[PDB]
Amino acid sequence: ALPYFDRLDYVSMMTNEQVFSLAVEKLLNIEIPPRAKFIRTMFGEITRILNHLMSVLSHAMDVGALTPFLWGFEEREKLMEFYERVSGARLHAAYVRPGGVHQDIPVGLLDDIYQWATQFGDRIDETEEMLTDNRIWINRLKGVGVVSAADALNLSFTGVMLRGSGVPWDVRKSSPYDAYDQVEFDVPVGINGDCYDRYLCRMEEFRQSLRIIHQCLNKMPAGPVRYEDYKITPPPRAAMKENMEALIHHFLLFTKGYAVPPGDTYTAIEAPKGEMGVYVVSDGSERPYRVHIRAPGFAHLSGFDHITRGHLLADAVAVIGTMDLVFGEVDR
Amino acid sequence: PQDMPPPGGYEAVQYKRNLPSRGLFRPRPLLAGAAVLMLYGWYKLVKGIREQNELAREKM
Amino acid sequence: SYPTRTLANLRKIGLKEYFRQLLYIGDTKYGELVGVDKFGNKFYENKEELPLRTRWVDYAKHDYDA
Amino acid sequence: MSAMSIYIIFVSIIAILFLAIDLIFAPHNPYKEKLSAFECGFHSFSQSR
Amino acid sequence: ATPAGPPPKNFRLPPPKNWDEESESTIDKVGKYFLMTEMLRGMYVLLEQFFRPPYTIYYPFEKGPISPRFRGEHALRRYPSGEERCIACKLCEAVCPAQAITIEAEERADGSRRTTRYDIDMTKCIYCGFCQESCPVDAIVESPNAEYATETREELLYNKEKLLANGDKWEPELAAAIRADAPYR
Amino acid sequence: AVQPTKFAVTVRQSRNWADAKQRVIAAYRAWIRAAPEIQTMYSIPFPVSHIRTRIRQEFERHRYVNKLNVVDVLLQQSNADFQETMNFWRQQSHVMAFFKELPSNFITGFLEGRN
Amino acid sequence: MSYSQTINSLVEVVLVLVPSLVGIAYVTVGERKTMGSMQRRLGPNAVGIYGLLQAFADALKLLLKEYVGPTQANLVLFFLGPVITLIFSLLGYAVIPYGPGLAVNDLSTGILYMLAVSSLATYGILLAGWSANSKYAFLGSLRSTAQLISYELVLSSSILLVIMLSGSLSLTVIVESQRAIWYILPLLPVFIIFFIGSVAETNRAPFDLAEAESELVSGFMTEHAAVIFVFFFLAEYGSIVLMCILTSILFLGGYLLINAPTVEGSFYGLSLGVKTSILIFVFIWTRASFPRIRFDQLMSFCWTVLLPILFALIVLVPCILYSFNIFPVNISLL
Amino acid sequence: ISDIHITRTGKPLIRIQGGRSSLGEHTATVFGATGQLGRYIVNRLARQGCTVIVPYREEMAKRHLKVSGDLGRVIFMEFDLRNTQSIEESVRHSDVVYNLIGRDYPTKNFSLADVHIEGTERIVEAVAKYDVDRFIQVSTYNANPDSTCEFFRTKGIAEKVARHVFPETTIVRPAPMFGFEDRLLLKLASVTNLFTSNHMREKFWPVHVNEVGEALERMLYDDSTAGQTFELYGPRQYSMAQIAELVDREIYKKRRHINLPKPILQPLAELINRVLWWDTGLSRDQVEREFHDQVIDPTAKTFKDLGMEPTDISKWTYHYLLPYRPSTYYDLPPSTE
Amino acid sequence: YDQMPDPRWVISMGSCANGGGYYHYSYSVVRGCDRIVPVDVYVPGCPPTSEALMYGIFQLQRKMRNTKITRMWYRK
Amino acid sequence: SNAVSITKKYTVQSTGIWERIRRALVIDPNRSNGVPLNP
Ligand SMILES: NC(=O)C1=CN([C@@H]2O[C@H](COP(=O)(O)OP(=O)(O)OC[C@H]3O[C@@H](n4cnc5c(N)ncnc54)[C@H](OP(=O)(O)O)[C@@H]3O)[C@@H](O)[C@H]2O)C=CC1
Ligand SMILES: *P(=O)(O)OCC(C)(C)[C@H](O)C(=O)NCCC(=O)NCCSC(=O)CCCCCCCCCCCCC
Ligand code: SF4
Ligand code: SF4
Repeated sequence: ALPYFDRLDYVSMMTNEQVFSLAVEKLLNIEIPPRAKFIRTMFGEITRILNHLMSVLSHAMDVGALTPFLWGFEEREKLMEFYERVSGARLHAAYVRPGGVHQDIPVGLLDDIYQWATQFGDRIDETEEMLTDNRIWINRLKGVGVVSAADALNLSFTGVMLRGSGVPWDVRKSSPYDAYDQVEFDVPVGINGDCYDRYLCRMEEFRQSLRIIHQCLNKMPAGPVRYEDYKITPPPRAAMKENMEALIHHFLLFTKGYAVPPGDTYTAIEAPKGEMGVYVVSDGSERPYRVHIRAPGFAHLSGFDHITRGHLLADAVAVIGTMDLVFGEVDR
Repeated sequence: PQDMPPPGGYEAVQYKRNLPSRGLFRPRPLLAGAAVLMLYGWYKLVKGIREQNELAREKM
Repeated sequence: SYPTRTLANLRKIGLKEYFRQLLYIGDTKYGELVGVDKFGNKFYENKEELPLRTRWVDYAKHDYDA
Repeated sequence: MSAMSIYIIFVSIIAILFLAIDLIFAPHNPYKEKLSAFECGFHSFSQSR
Repeated sequence: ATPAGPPPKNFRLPPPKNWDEESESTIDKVGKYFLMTEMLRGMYVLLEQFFRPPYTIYYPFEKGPISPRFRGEHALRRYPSGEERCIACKLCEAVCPAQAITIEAEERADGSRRTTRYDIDMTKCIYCGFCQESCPVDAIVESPNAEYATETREELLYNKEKLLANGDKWEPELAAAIRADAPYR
Repeated sequence: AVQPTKFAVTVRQSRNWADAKQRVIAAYRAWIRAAPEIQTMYSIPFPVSHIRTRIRQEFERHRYVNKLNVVDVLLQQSNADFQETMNFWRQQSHVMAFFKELPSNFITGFLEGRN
Repeated sequence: MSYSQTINSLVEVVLVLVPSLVGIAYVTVGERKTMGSMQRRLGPNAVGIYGLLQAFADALKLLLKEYVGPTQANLVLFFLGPVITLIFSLLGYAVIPYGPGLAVNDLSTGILYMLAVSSLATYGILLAGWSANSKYAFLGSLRSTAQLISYELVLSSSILLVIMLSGSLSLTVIVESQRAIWYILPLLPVFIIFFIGSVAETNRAPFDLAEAESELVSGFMTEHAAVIFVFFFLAEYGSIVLMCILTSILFLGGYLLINAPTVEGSFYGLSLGVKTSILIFVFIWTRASFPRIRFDQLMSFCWTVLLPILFALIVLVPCILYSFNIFPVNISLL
Repeated sequence: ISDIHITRTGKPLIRIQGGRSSLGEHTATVFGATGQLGRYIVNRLARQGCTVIVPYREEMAKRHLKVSGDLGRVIFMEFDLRNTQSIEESVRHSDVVYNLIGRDYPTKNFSLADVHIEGTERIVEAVAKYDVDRFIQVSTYNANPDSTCEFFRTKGIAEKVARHVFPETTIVRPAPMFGFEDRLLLKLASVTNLFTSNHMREKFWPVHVNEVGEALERMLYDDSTAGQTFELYGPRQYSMAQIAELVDREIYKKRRHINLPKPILQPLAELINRVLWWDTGLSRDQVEREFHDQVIDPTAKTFKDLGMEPTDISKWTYHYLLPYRPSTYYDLPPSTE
Repeated sequence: YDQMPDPRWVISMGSCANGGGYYHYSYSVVRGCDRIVPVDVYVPGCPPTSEALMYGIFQLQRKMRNTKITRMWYRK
Repeated sequence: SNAVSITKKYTVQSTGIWERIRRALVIDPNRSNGVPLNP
């Protein structure tokens, strides 16, 4: 079922994988190793930058600005190499799995991520250079799609849709998961709850994600990337071809699967589009009894008529892009 | 060995907002230089029309 | 391409090849041969090129296919 | 005859020659769904008149 | 909204500034308004992009970069003797998330456990690599090949004859990818 | 909140059987009143008599229901199917999927294969 | 004269239309290659050497593409509007001086002729959009009408400030008058305003409201296919160049330099084209730099910012002329 | 109709009935299927899980047919009439061969005699050569070897050639056809069809093309239809004037025609057909058919012999002519006058 | 698709549009877009790489380049 | 300003006169062009 989560918010694959991997790990009552937690937080923020490049610059394209979209898609084209180097896919990695990550990062990856990191600040500034002070950008977004703080909570808004309204709320600050409680980052919060503040909060998260990524590169520990229990995670191919208990466990994990102790859970993470959650019900068997995905954009598109009725047709275009919808997660 | 950071760690990157005000786009020099172009242009225009009206007197 | 590069590459390869390259690659590339396929395809490398452009192929067939 | 009068003629013959080519050398296969209004793929109320 | 406990220090915004409290000069404010100043900066930033190298590669003469782990089209592989490596355990058929693999096996004429049918519906596959992950003997692999687009969907229903032919053709990369990627598996 | 759409009806329970009795008549009336309007919306080439015949048969299949809580689910479905049809959210293929334009004996069924 | 009247008229029209229609094809490739450079791309480089046959493949592809006449569309008007827009856009090239009086018509009132021809061609956009009887084309046509209620007064106001200096209304005389100084120096605010209106006049970005692709699908041209679409594209890109020529005529000295007649006449032609090509670049640079404005805001910008400033210049500028004794003689001289 | 079909050669066909994933067990070849009729027979055979070989000439005009059937069901073969091998390669795996190849007007490489006689000759000779069970050749109405209209004569001689070579031929004679993309109702609603020799007063019994594709499907299952001759005509007789009256009532347009004297129009029509590359509707013989009248030849089976009752053209005018109503009258209900 | 003028082509990109892909056994998914529209070239992958799609567009243009239009009429 | 030097940013550099030209005519000479280093 894990590749299904790659295809919900399909610009934020490894983050979708994480919320499903953290729900199963909670029902498995296992503690994934420190190197996996640092890989998942670093690729969690590489994913956040990838989403924001698609989200913010698709939104600017709708308002009429074409050039920032082209610049930012070279950067994301750069970052899908990091995906395609640790997994074998540019988009649907299937990398983050309950128990850690599928394989370990290759021996040249951390240096190339740091090399990209030394120039990504300039990328944020040149897209900052065409929109933040542009008077046509300001008059297309300032005062548009305004939602109050008390209504944003009542509308099930999360993420920038909520933080735009002045509420300090981050799921990685309030319920730390993986290695987030081991890093420093700031939380962008707007004050007017409009498309302009939401744009300023997302352009700040570019800088905060790049700040987190640097700390992960510095604090990357050694050790396994898979929980060291072959009853849960697949054994190394060497061990499976060398030892009997490794072969039996490899055979059972790929035919039956592992059994998840019975129960249910709601697990939520700060996805690039908001609180992404999953409600997983467990039989005690090897197949989930119920998997429900709580998609941030489902909760956001529902409040569309609340914030848009009374604006013009162009202002509706402005509000679709600030609300950052991907319909793989909306429809599921 | 696994893929590790270098001994002392990587050096810091640039992430803080950096949009430094350049004198090419300041509203005082642009207004002033506009006024010089606009005042010189009217100077030549006064010379031109005065000459053309005199050229018109000769043709008539 | 840019004038310093295009004239420098044009000087190296000759006018006849320059027009052949404007017909298939549409670029003006110079590099050293690295080998030949079983199909006749020719491969060149030049590390003094823009990233992901240091390796390229001269396709043997006119109706070239990847 | 004057340049203006021929100028008007040539621009009109160009508007005709381009139009005539498309009216002759292009396939013309009109059917019900090809000839419907565009509404992003769903038919809606016809209320533009 | 805000955290329970003492309210955040200085969370309340300062009182609004009046028109005559904004400490910008009229000459600057009016100059910026009429001279379109911030948008001239944006125009200039495009100019220096105009004089930067482009990012473009000339596909297909140049190809973008792919890793040893890259997942392309499927191939069945052989041992150095030409014997098929596939032994019909059916593990990949079981683990498939899209049920794209159909396998039928028997004892071969010489008593060997070998497949009689081996089909991959390439229009059902999700290209996750789970099937090559599970193989006990490195038989099913995904090639580094992505350029195999076809005229019909029948051309995308691979039988054992097509998949062995793929391994017979692509073995040098399949071996070099496994060599480069095996220690991490 | 967000506005309910044009034919949106709040979901409420039937008070008594008299309530349900009057609602079902209101729903049947509203459907057969709209059959001329369905025909030109969906370019139905059949006449409106056939459309109203089908409305009657849909109501007739729930004729013999003596449970308030089953009727109210049924009054819910018709309200949503009416709202869906009148706002032109569904299209011609959906409306024509609703018009169908089993063997009648054992021996007929036997000879052709089961049916 | 030496040869026939009809032949002289014939070859002069050809020398104007044919090189302009070639020039229109290259502005379309040049814009695609210029934005790409600003976008770290290449632009067309595979349809002809360096991509120099791209516009012709686009043109030829459409003239061989099937036309559709929608059932809900008023069809005679569905074809009449693009034909009006194309003919009346291309007519504006009949008064351009490529040298002193080197125009197909050296009319005494060629500035009013250009206002009449541009206004008539926008009416084709309005008609074609309405005729389609589809929502997005209907919304496209209404924006084009709002847009002309926005920029037409702005251009007519702006040009009247140039006529106060020139005193002529003839395109050659205005250029001849600029041998004293280019009108972009004394009329610098007017040059910015006229350029802004010209971008709005051409429905170019940031004012691409009638054909906006991110708000309407293609606006007025959404039901239009094959040759009808191509008529609207040649009209738009021919309007861009014409407005860049006119801006060069009125503010940048026109053809003024920055066998023997042929060598001299060439320098005028290059000089006009160089200044036009720079302004063509500024259009493409402008589409690449800015977001689209909102149509409510364009109307308010022209009507509460631009026009109030232009009316005050219309008062101020003749007051400077009478004060310095610089009213131009309105006789024929230059 | 059953789960077992037994063919003339005696092979059994154990069928699973419904859907495009099932087993119809029949391998058909449909020559001339990219025309107007050909899709309805191909959709009927394909959507019940039968393998259909579709011999084609132009690649892009065959493409709508593949949607009819599942993967591997509709097989395209590229053929020519004067390429006997491609004809033989196309019918030799088959238990039924439909011959729907015809053309109203002569072409620079095919006369009406060349496409009807010789084309049928090759197709039937291959049917005989590989011993194909069934051969449903589609002729025209009024087909007669003694006719003087080239269309009605040449399609009348191919009828006799087919029987002389393969006596079990099911000969099918449809009337002028109406339907979607028909050259009957869509021409009367068009604006090019302005010229005319008679006053649109020739009569015929128009038949729905949908009911003719169904009729051809039933002839495959009713084996007793072999060696027979079928005239497939509609329930009423109309003139071109009565049909054109219905079209005007439906599109709300009141079309008009220019009548010409046949000694004048016929020579011109033979020039337009010889000087234009597209189907112009005008040719010397199409003018000659224009002056002829349909006769239902008795001793010929009918729709009733398939147990089918055709519907009248009037019931179908709204469905097929609505794309041609002007916007003002488009939202109106069907005429049903 | 019907509203797209001739000549027209369809590229099916991806396992879902090819044969329904990972959602082939779903109650709401068409098992391949070629149950709906005719398809000229099929690109494999989920997702096909940017270059794989370019390879399928190069197949379609190679099919255009071998498409006989005016010589087709000359055969009929 | 919170800019790090161009000389640490792991991108292809200008050199010689074109370095002098570019530092004369850009908005920030410490901004990188985004083109990675082949070695
Ligand atoms: N439709 C009617 O009103 C009536 C029809 N009929 C007969 O019914 C049959 C089917 O009718 P309909 O579908 O409407 O007819 P169409 O003309 O639409 O189709 C005729 C078919 O014959 C093929 N064909 C024609 N000439 C040749 C040739 N020289 N070589 C190869 N193939 C050729 C065409 O292929 P391609 O498209 O590639 O050219 C096409 O598929 C025809 O035989 C027709 O004469 C008889 C009476 C009335
Ligand atoms: P009289 O005392 O005989 O009263 C008759 C009724 C019917 C009220 C019964 O006596 C009665 O009370 N029976 C129980 C209630 C009942 O019949 N059904 C519950 C009503 S809901 C229902 O029947 C829904 C039917 C389907 C939806 C509506 C029909 C239209 C469907 C779509 C039409 C075409 C669209 C394209
Ligand atoms: S898992 Fe590998 S060895 Fe086993 S049956 Fe499948 S392909 Fe053969
Ligand atoms: S990679 Fe393809 S064949 Fe292998 S398990 Fe995944 S979907 Fe099945």
